[PDB]
Amino acid sequence: GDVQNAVEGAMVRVADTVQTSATNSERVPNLTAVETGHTSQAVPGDTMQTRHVINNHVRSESTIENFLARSACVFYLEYKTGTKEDSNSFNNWVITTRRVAQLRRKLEMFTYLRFDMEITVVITSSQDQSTSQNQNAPVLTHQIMYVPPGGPIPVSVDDYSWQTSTNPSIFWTEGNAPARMSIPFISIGNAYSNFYDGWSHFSQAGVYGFTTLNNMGQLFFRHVNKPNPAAITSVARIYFKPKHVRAWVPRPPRLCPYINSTNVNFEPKPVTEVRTNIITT
Amino acid sequence: CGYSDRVRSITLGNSTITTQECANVVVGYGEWPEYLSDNEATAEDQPTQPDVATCRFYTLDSVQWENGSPGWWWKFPDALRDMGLFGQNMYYHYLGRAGYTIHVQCNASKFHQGCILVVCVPEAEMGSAQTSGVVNYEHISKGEIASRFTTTTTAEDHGVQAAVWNAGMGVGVGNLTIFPHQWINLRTNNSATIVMPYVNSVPMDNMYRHHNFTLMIIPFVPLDFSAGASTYVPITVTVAPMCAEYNGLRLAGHQ
Amino acid sequence: CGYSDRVRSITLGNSTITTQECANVVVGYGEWPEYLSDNEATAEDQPTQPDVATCRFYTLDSVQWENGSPGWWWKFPDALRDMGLFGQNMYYHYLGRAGYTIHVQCNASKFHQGCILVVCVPEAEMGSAQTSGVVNYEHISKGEIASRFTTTTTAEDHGVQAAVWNAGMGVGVGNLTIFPHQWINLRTNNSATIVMPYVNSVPMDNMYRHHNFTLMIIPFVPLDFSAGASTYVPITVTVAPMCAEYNGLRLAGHQ
Amino acid sequence: GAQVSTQKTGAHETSIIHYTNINYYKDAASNSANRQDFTQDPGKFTEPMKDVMIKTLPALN
Amino acid sequence: GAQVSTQKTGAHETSIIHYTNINYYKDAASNSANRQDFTQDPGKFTEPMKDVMIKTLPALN
Amino acid sequence: EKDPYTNAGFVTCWYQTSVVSPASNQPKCYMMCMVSACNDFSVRMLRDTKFIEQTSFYQ
Amino acid sequence: AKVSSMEAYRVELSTNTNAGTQVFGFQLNPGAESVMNRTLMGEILNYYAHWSGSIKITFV
Ligand SMILES: CCCCCCCCCCCCCCCC(=O)O
Repeated sequence: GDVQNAVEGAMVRVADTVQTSATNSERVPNLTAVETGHTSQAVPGDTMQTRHVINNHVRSESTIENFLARSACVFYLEYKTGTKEDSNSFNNWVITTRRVAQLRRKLEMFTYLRFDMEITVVITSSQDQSTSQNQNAPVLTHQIMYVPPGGPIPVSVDDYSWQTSTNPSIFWTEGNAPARMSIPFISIGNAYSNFYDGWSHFSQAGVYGFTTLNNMGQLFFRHVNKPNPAAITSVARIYFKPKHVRAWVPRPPRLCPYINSTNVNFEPKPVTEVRTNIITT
Repeated sequence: CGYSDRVRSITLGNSTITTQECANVVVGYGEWPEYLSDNEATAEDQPTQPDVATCRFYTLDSVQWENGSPGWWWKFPDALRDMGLFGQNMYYHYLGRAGYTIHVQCNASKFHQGCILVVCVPEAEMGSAQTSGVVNYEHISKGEIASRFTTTTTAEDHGVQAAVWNAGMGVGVGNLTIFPHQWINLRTNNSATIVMPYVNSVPMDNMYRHHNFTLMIIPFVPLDFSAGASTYVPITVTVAPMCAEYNGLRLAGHQ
Repeated sequence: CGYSDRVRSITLGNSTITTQECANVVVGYGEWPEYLSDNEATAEDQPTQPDVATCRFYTLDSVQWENGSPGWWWKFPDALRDMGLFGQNMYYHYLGRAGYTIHVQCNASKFHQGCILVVCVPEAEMGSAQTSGVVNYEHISKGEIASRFTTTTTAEDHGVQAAVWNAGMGVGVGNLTIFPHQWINLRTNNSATIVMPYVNSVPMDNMYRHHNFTLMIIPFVPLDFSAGASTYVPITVTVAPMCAEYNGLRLAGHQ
Repeated sequence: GAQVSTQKTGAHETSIIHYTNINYYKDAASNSANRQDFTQDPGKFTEPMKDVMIKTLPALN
Repeated sequence: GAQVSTQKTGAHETSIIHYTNINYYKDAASNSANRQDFTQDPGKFTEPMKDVMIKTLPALN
Repeated sequence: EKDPYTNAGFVTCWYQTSVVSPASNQPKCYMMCMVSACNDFSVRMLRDTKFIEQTSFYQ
Repeated sequence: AKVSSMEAYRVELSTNTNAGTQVFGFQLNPGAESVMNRTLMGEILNYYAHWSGSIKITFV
């Protein structure tokens, strides 16, 4: 039923093989015409004498949910402990899923995709070398702030923006289990669109491609602590897991490597790997 | 009975196509096109539905199949923009919705061979020949004139990458079959009929900005015949809109 | 009640005209326009009916009423030939049928006087200034721009005889009242509304060749006002097609 | 108001073990992934025909 | 003494999932925010009239 | 937020006839335009405004 | 000049103006269009990233 009710299930199993005998009939079950665009429904019992077999195999790791629902790394971002004079004391990331190769290829197998998402974020810190690198420092808290489209943007590590009166934020101290949020569905359409063939302007111009639809705000990252007598570099690795997925219209898998994350550009590659001869053992 | 399943008559509007060799008719994803319901409406204004006036078989341009030719594509609904009252309604309305009956016609005698894939790819976003470049409109469509594929990787500035084997979008051509398709294999049938329903992620859309699907005709087995047995064999693509309805009326224009 | 009979709201399509001074609404010959029946059909093909898309208030050009001006006429359906999708359907179809709501708008302050006859004359065949001559198209209509009457008998070659008092067709102007008419007498109302139904001797006709009726606006009492009380008072004619249906679809053209 | 449902378990030589789940949040989004549901229907892809084709009969006749 | 109530869930193509809540403190102040309650009444602001006005009739007559 | 993907069209106002006045009266006058949300309206995705800011705590 | 005064609210009409003359124009896009930006509706809107509904402009 509902795909947000996870305790409600269903059960089905792979088809069995029924025993058949020799024939000398006037019916051909293995002749068909490909032209039709119809895939043949031949089963082994149609061209061999088969025994009776019972299958208890069940397709269960090829469900869309089980396939997509594992936490993939989408991006990592780096930022030092600094002052207002530094321009690396905070950093930000424009949300997109096209940066990594692996997850991108998985998603792009479906034209339209509708899901809720669990965002987990692993922040790791390291001591930078300095003369005073044996300076003592206590534990560092980090702040992750989500800025929805068209909101105020930080210009420095310290300004009014960071007050977060209606922006979701996570404060996470080091040495604890990774920060995790769940996000509902959030499109203005009825599904996320992994491909858009069209233009941003009615005069057939501007931006071509998927870029036009994507717009999801940005994550601003900073340290909450005041600077110590030496810099500490932190790198936050962002993990995404699509749960409660529903998918429409399957597409061929990608073959050529990606080049850009704002368009589908590619340069042509060989169809498949060469082999020695047309007859090969 | 007296029936044969090789003869078919499709009558829609004031236009009838007959064919005496065909193999069935593929209804895209099992669903027959129909009007928008009142559970999926977003627009508040009363739709116009021109029925018979805008549903009927529009014969688009026909290209010649030759031994060396690599393939052709057209982009819908963009292609139909000069076709009669369909064109006019599309020009004066912000939102449009419609399904389509695609009927590709070709024929030859018994002493010819060759096999074309006929496939309707929804949402075909295409690359660019220069991979730092960006494609522009004129190399994406020529309206109702077919855009040709190429078999040579190099292409002009704002050229679209259109090397046959990667389908112009970076996927192995041999897998295109996952989308609604037929084959016109010369010896059996001589026409394809794909009834493509409206597929989009939103109930209605602007007909100019968005391109719903691309009709790709790719020759997998080259046209061949023995000497002195005719040398001209065209391929004519005829398409009919179904259940077309339009919301949002304002002055004509693009911008 | 809370009603007054001086306020009226006519909503048709996506277009609403309101008026706060009017005197009733004249339904031409007692009959409200409606679609052709199956007892009076002649054409066999299925009609298109564009409903909401082609029924709505088209505001035509507005001329200025002055003290000396003699009157204006427009010819329907000819006038509507550039109005949106009405124009387009009329251009692509051999046969058309429709009724019309004619709404003439004018206004002035209390210190103006003047009275215009607003009359819809069906089948107004008009003379020629030269009585051995023959009138031609360009002096019969200027499309949506008003054709002016004249108060001087002499006129150019292929001029139409248009001396006010004989209504441009050889009948005393004072008897024009037999056809559906109203008067905008400045002091009482300030608008006229005539719902003219389709009247012809044949069920549908070609929209270009035949001119169903002529809207004549003739000032019987001249516009007058005392010094320094505004000098510009336009008259705007707004018309909406009703129940428009078209048979016989073919390529666009006149010839 | 707890919910009880059956755990995935393989076949056995010639059964049912339950687990308990309770939701603790007010938004359906917060719920666990729906990993049990094995329903499918190849039909739409494998046979998108208008006229039914019987396997044993010739495709074109 | 547990309380059961329905979670926010969107519409579906042509349902109810519950969650459980129990209070653990002795002061009503400690309770979770009341985020479910969508009742409203524009009346007080949009029409603060003494005499009822019928939409279809003229405002002043 | 302004975005090219979604636009809401153009609202324009035109003289349908003209403003007519009597003898001794002012030639120029004024209209005023009220705006409000209809009875079906909704908003989603709560976020901070950009119309207020500070550089330090108020005192 | 007019924006820091009461002038801002009053649209000037004049007598003896030819018919079919545009009084004013602006594109609709509340909460990003200057005209409706700081009105009551506008101010409420700017705390949200998505809107939907119908707007009614009462000309007095
Ligand atoms: C600290 C609060 C963080 C809130 C983060 C909000 C993140 C929004 C995530 C949007 C995921 C969009 C997936 C798009 C998939 C696609 O079409 O490729």
